[PDB]
Parts: sequence; C-alpha cells; structure tokens
Amino acid sequence: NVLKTSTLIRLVQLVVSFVSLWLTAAGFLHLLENSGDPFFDFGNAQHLTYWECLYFLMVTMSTVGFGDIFATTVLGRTFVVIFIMIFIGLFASFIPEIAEILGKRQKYGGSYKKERGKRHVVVCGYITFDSVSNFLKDFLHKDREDVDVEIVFLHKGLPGLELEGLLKRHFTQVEYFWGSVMDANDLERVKIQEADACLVLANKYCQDPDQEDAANIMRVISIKNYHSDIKVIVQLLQYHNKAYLLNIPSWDWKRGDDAVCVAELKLGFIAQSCLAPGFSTLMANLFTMRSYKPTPEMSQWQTDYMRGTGMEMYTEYLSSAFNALTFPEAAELCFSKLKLLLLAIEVRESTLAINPGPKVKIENATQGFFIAESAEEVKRAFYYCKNCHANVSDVRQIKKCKC
Amino acid sequence: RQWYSFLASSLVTFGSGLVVIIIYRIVLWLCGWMTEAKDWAGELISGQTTTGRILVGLVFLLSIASLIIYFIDASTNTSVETCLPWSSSTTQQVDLAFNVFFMIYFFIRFVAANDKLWFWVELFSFVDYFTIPPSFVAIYLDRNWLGLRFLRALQLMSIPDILTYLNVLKTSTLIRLVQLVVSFVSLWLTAAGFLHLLENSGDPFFDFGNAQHLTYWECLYFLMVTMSTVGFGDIFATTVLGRTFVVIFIMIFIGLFASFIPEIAEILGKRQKYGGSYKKERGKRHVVVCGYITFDSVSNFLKDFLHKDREDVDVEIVFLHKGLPGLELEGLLKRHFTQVEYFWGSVMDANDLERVKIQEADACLVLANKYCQDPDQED
Repeated sequence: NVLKTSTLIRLVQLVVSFVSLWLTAAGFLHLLENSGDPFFDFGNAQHLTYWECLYFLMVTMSTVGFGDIFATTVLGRTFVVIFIMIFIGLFASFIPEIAEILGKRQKYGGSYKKERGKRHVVVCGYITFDSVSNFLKDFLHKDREDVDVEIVFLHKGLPGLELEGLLKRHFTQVEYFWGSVMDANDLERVKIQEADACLVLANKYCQDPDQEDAANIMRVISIKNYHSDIKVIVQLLQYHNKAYLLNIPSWDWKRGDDAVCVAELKLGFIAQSCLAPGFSTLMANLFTMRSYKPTPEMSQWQTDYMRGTGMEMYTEYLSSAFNALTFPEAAELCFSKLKLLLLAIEVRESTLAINPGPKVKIENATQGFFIAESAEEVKRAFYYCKNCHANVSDVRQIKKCKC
Repeated sequence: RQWYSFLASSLVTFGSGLVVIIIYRIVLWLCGWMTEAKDWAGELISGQTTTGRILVGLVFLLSIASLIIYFIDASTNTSVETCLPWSSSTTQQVDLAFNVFFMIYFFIRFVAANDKLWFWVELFSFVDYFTIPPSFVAIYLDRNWLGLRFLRALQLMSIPDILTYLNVLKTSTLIRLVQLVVSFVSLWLTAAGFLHLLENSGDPFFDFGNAQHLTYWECLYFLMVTMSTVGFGDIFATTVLGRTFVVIFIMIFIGLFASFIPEIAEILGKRQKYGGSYKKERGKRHVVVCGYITFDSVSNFLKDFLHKDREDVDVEIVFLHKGLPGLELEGLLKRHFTQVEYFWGSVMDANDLERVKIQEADACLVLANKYCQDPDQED
C-alpha cells in the first residue's frame, strides 16, 4: 500500500513498463551485434558491451542520434528500424496519458507553516479580484500604524488571472490555498488554532441573499465547531440573518466575535446623510486608512480636505488626571491642552456612551475614543498629569515619570 | 593525482557541521543574546532594510563576477589540476576574497536558519560546501584543481526577485518568463561545467588515462546540440562517467521540458492579437467606431463609408471593441487593411480613448444591435 491515488498508480505502471522495454531491448540488440549474422557467417560482429547497447537505445529513443555507436549487422539494423517505429507508436499512445497525469496536479496545494512570532489571519468565502482588492488595499495599506501580519486565503478552485496578478504583486505578505473551511483537514493545513482571527467574505450582488447568508453562516458553524475560542468576523448581506449567529453556542460579541451587515451599514450611511448632508463621507474616511500626501499643485480646498482625510479613530485609557471630571471638562482638556478630539467613553456592566451629559463623571481607568493623526499622538491622554505637566506648552514631551 | 586533497575539504566541511547539528538536537531531545542577532540577520536577509537589500544585490553581482574568474581559469587550457606558484600571481586571490565574503554571508543565514537541519541540507548550502573549502586548499597547497567552482552560477536564480525589487517587470507573464529563462540558462551553464570536468579528467576505471581535452566552450555547445535533439556527432563523449551523465541529462531535460510545455504554451497564448495604439500621421484624418461591431453591422456601414467613390476624400476608420472580431469581420478587415484598423479596448476607459487619440479624431460613431432582446438596455 506504498502508493494510494490513481495518478501514482498509473505513473508507476508507465515508468516500470518503460525501463522494462529499455533494459530488454538492449539485451536483444547486444546479442545480435556481438553475434554477427548468418548471411555473413557470423564474421561481421561488433564487440559492443551491453552498456553501450543500453546507452545507444537511449540515444536513439530520445531521437538525438550522435552516430558514435552505429549498428552494422543486418539483423541489428532491422531491429533498430523496428525499435524506432514501435517506440514512436507506444510513446504516441501514451502522450495523452502523460499529459493528463501531469495536468492533474493542484497548483495551490500544500500547508501554511507558522513562523513562530509572525501572526496571521485567515480569509474564506466569496474570494474574487474585486472583493479581495477593496479589503486588501486597507488591510495591506502602505501604513498600518507599523504592524505586519500575513494574510492567508483559502478557496476551492483557482483564483483567476487578475487575482493571481494581485497575489504575485504582494507575495511576501499573502498566501492562497486550494481548500475549504468546511473540512477540518483544511482548518489544520491553515493552522486555524494559531491564526489569531478568521474573516469570512460574501457576494454583495448574490441573486438570492438568503442562500448566500445561509452559506456564510454554515461556515461560521464549521470554524467555531473546530476550535471554539477562535475570533470570527463575518460579512452578512441582510439584517435578519444576524439572528442565526446568536444561536451558535460559542458565538460571543462581548468576548469579541462580530458580524458586519451590508444592508445595515449601506442604508444606514445614506440615512444619516439625509439628516446631515455629506456626513456619509466624514464617516467613510474616519473609519478607513487614507494617505495624507500634500503637494503644491493641489488646490487650497484639496489640501484642507486631505488633511481632514488623514484623521483616524483610536482608543486609549485616560490618565488618573481625568479622575472625577465631568465629560465636558475632559473634552475641553483633551482639545485645548492635548490637541485631541474626545468623542466617547467606555463606562461600567460595560456600555459605550457618545457625548455624555454633564451629569456623568469620568471614572478611573475608563477607555476613551479619540480622533487623531496616529496612535502615538493619542498616548498623551494616558500620560497627562494635572500636577506635573499641566504647565507645559509644547505637547511633544507630556510622557514622563512625574505623576 | 592531487585532486582528492581539494574535494575532501568540501566533504569534511559538510559532514562535521551535519554531525554537530545532529548532536545538538539529540542531546536537547534526550535531556538569550542570540535573539537580537537572530532577527537582525533575518532583516538583512529579507532586504526590507535598504542595507539588507543592497547587500543581497551585491551578493548577487559578486556571484556573477566569481563565474568570470572561473571562465578565465577555463580559458587557461591544460589539465583539470594545473598550476604555477601563487606569489603575487595573475588575479587568483580575488576569488579567495569572494569565498570568505560568501562564507560570512553563509554565517548570517546560519544565524537566521530556523531549522538547522533543512538549512544544512539546502541547495545553496551544497554550493557553499563545494566552492568555499577548496579555495583555501588551492592557496595552501600552492596548486589549482579547477574543481566544482562553476556551481556558483545557480545564484543567477536571484534575477526574478532582483527585477521585482527594482520593479522592472510587472505582469505575471513577464515574471514567469524570466523565472523559466533564468532556470534554463542556470541548468545549461552548470551542466556544461559538470561534463567538462568528467571528460577532461578521464575516469577511475581507466585510471584517468582516457580523457578528452574538451574546452568548456565545446561542452556548452555540445549540451545545446544534444538538448535541441539535433546531435551532429562531431563532439561525442567517451568517458563512462561522461556517457552516463549525458544519458541522465537527456532524460532529465526531456522531463523538465515536458513539465513546462503547457506553461510555455499558456504564456505564449496570453498575448493580445489586437493590442497597441493608433499613430496620427499628421494631416491624415480619422473617425472612431465603437459598440455593436459585428460583420453585418460593419458591412452595411463600411460599404457606404469606404464606397469606391466618396466625392474624392479619404479618412482612416478605426474600430475599438473588447474581445476578438471573429473570422468574417477579420476577413473584411484584411480586405481593407490600408484604410481600416481594429483595437482591443473600450470607450469606457480614458486610457483607450488616449490610445485611439480621440482628441485628434474629428468624430466618433457609436453603433447598436438592431435586434437586441431588450432595447431599453441597449440604448
């Protein structure tokens, strides 16, 4: 049972038959030439080694034919003519076979290998050049706040040319595997236990979204069943399909699993834009990486706009200097003293509150939500001291041992 | 027979480091300052550091320089071990300098090795075990075995990545091509050195008395004459080792090539038959056509627009459409080819509007399917 699949069987059959033909034919020619032949009363022999005859049949079977070891018995010559034809005939019958058993190989087989401290996240579902691009252009954006993780796709069937071009264009970061998250063996090839999350993607233009959402749910069931505590993020098409995720035993959004719903957000942005014109873009930029790269030939309005597109959301724990302030005071200090815009806070029992009323106090070690240039720019809110640093003018030194 | 002194140095280098790695692992099985250098070496090898990238480019260029020293040595003629005293001699010690540079680089990787086992049984580690140790034997013994020094040529396999770093090649087709062509010359150059060594040596069964004094250039030619299956029989081999290497070379070339026939067919087949741009011949005017371009829709227009008289005025007629014309339209196009041009493309793309010089065409005509199954969509 050393060989298993039909391809290896055939191969071994073909290769065995080939060496069997070659070894035997060499003995036959060796006999004739070392004998001479009866027409010349065995006087016309060539004293060839069997090794020369084995070599000579390779040199002729390959159609190279150096003409170093030519035959001279009439029986040798006539055997060589038959050998040429019967080899061409046998080989021509096997050309198709060879082409098939060569062609059956998967171009995207194998397993992912975990390079110790290098992290990665898995992607599966509706993987297509467009659906990949709009994700990948953010996930592999030219800055990420200086963090790198590998991105590993698995899908069944081939990527198609445009996606293969995109894959090759990023090949140090990205990997693709033939397979499906419906199979525990593929969840093992892709080391799901050692990936830190899995992202599941869907066809926004599916001709029946109930079926696409049913298919994407199935997966989350497969992934959660294989290893309970994995982080999962799933793209649903319709709103009401979210109900089914809450039924899965090891689904927990407080723990940190999540579902993004296309119909919920797509119309929700449009709706807020009816209440406040243009707001859709304020939102769409504030939650996606953009490159602030001002140049002198830009218009004045384009430069101010871009700097505005450079803004990002971050979150941080506030300094003890914020203890028992009211929210408007914390916001005034963040804006005026730190040059940070503070939107919202985590408050205990967990809940999120945006622009809280003056009736609240900011409690110790609450997490705040900031709009800023970079995560580094926000760290001042964690460090700032009402005794030690409130006197400081230039904010680029607020991190210190005094507290 | 001085040559055994050289190849022994390669063998003991490989075997002693192998045994040390085996001891390490089995001892740790049967029972931190490194970690900075580990990752720092990994960066320099990645070439995401500009230094690491530069040094990789230099490692590659210096590998090409090493082969020139080998071809000059092969240009010296005479037997496979032949020498004169090294004292201020010729140019020799430049490849000692290159060998220690490569051994230093080999230590870097050893540091970055991950699994020492698979690092020690690596193709380029074999290249290093063969070339590095005999270089010292040569200057020490005051003698020169030509040896396996041509193996360094496998570093030509760097070219696809170097041209990716410099971004000289872009599309997947050019990538592949360059990979295939590089692998082909790497195989050809190296195989020639291997055969050259055998035949100029003779072989042990005939106590090295049966040699052929082939140049490396003859061996490089001879492998082309056999790889092409032409086989003139002018430069036939005669060592048993040469003959048996030639038999293996024939089979392994046929096997490699047969695996790549499909690939070659695909990367050949992907070319657009109707690519390119229209070039404006100054005072010659033209008008653009696009939309439902089909043999019939073309014909009934074209038979008026290119009618045998027009009141004596001539302008070129330039179609663009996505996908191929089909045979009957291609026949009509060839039948008028001095007047008419066809381009793969669409007026939905500003780059195609530029290839077709829309700013310098004097009009554009847009054509539609009269028999569309839903005219609202066609309109």
